[PDB]
Amino acid sequence: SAEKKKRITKGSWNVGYNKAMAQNVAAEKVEMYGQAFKRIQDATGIED
Amino acid sequence: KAYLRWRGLDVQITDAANESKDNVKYLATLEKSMEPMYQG
Amino acid sequence: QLERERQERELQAKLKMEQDSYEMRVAALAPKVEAMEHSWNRIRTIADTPEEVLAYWEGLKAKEEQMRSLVSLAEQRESS
Repeated sequence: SAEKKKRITKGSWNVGYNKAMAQNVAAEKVEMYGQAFKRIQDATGIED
Repeated sequence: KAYLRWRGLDVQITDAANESKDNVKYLATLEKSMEPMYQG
Repeated sequence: QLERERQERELQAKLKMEQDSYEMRVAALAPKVEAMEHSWNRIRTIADTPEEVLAYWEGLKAKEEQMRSLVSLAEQRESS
């Protein structure tokens, strides 16, 4: 019990703020999918 | 008794879902230039 | 007999101690459960710290490469 608590606390300490980390991780998907869609569009337009 | 199995399946399902979304979205980008070669 | 009664009382006191300790551990159980839930959620969203750092670095590199690629494609489109 205590060892698991210490491990969890250490992991949380290493990471950044939970709210910030959660938002950053969630965003990191849109911040990439958008870019990808834009690249695919530009590609198709150039080919056309 | 079954809640260990359900949290394990939850972790597996979230990881599989995330990798599936990325894989599907990237393999879908390929489609508009792979489409000509099926019948042309 | 009085000594035996005292020994029984001492055993009861030891039990009480091994009960109070259990109680405090049980109260710490709620904190343990909260920590476990947070760790599980963080792992699912993403050893764990290294994976999160790698994911962040990969995302940043991908964004940079994406911007460079988009610029290349725009230049190619303009030339065409």
